[PDB]
Amino acid sequence: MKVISFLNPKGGSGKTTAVINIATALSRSGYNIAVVDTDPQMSLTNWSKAGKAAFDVFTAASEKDVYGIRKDLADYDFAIVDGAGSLSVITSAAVMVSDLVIIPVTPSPLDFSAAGSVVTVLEAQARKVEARFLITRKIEMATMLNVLKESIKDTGVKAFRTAITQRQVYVKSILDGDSVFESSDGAAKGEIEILTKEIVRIFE
Amino acid sequence: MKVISFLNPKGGSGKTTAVINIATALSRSGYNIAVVDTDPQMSLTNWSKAGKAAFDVFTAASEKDVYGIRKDLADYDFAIVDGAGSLSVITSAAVMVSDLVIIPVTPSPLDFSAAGSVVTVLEAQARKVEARFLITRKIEMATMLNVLKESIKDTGVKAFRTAITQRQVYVKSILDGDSVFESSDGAAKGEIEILTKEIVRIFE
Ligand SMILES: Nc1ncnc2c1ncn2[C@@H]1O[C@H](COP(=O)(O)OP(=O)(O)CP(=O)(O)O)[C@@H](O)[C@H]1O
Ligand SMILES: Nc1ncnc2c1ncn2[C@@H]1O[C@H](COP(=O)(O)OP(=O)(O)CP(=O)(O)O)[C@@H](O)[C@H]1O
Repeated sequence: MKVISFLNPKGGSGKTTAVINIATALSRSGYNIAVVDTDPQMSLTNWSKAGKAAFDVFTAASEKDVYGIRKDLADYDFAIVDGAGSLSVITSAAVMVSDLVIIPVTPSPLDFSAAGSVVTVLEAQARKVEARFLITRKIEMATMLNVLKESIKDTGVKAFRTAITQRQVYVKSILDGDSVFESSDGAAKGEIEILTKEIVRIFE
Repeated sequence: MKVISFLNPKGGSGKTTAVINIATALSRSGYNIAVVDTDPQMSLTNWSKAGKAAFDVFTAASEKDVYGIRKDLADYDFAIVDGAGSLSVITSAAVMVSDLVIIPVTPSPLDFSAAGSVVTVLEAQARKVEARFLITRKIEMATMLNVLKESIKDTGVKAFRTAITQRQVYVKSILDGDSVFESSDGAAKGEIEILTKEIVRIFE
């Protein structure tokens, strides 16, 4: 029972949009996924209300839940946790039971200076728990992506080769009540799949 | 001493990017602005470290500050407050001393379902304190903007005629250490100015 947690307090990063599409992909590979929504506004949970999501959704009300992900969601292969926006007993909650931690970040000057808090929480664990960086909403602004890329290594943690581009299908898809794998955009699906491939590799 | 507060817990909305460019505009009209940074990571405060911002920056450490905006920043015409990401004693803090409240929102399916919490806090005030909605990062996805527009009125509060478009100059400009009024993009500046005109009108 491996646990993947997408953490990063700075909102408008990509956690939920990432969690949906990525787990959706993991489901399409035979894995019995179980996404846990912790956001106080159950954003992902609402989106799941529309149509039957490829994965099973669980709404955790308090830290007392994020901690049982091990004993409760034991029947599932993966247990993806959609972090909230506030570093309370939730960010440290995930890291404590998770087996892998993804930090979604945007190519912004200060939208990344909020991830560092997470990287520090991981330290407290080392048993050590795996962790990588996820470049989301990647816009093609050369000069800054480099700024992001650089400041990412100074954290010690590495980031997946692939980065989710800031495409339209990601916003529209969620609006409807489904992922991008429910569209005709091969590009969007592409990266998601190659990224999901990397995620599974991490467990080798 | 009129106070304008940009509130909205859901991050990645536009508060800081809005506060910079808008106050920057207010400064370019003779107004003695004073922006208050409350974000725990002082994002706007950092950006201000680069070059001399058109306005004066103040870093408030705790709720004990947001409350003195009246007695402290009395010499200034306007006192713009850049809200944080967590609805604690900060969101209710602003509304309690502010004279006008701007709620930045993005054309996302659930990135707006976080503003409502704010609208409820205003109720508690009614003396009543003015409030409007700000459409930021406006992307041209017809179908959803309408979804946003509609769900905005059901809140009772109206939104400025003008909406900040999701332009590149806004991200790059901040990266450098200045607003858009420090570029050659007439479009970006445009809306900001017309929006700033509306903001001042609210005080008639
Ligand atoms: N890959 C992508 N391409 C384009 N837009 C994206 C995107 N990922 C996220 N967005 C947009 O960014 C905004 C916030 O994204 P998202 O909901 O993923 O953030 P979070 O802040 O991760 C959510 P939550 O707090 O519920 O976990 C929305 O307006 C969404 O449409
Ligand atoms: N008008 C606009 N056009 C294009 N990108 C914008 C934008 N307004 C904001 N952004 C982008 O959105 C992200 C978050 O914006 P911003 O920092 O304004 O959010 P906040 O969440 O308002 C910040 P803070 O929490 O510090 O108050 C950044 O990656 C930024 O470049």
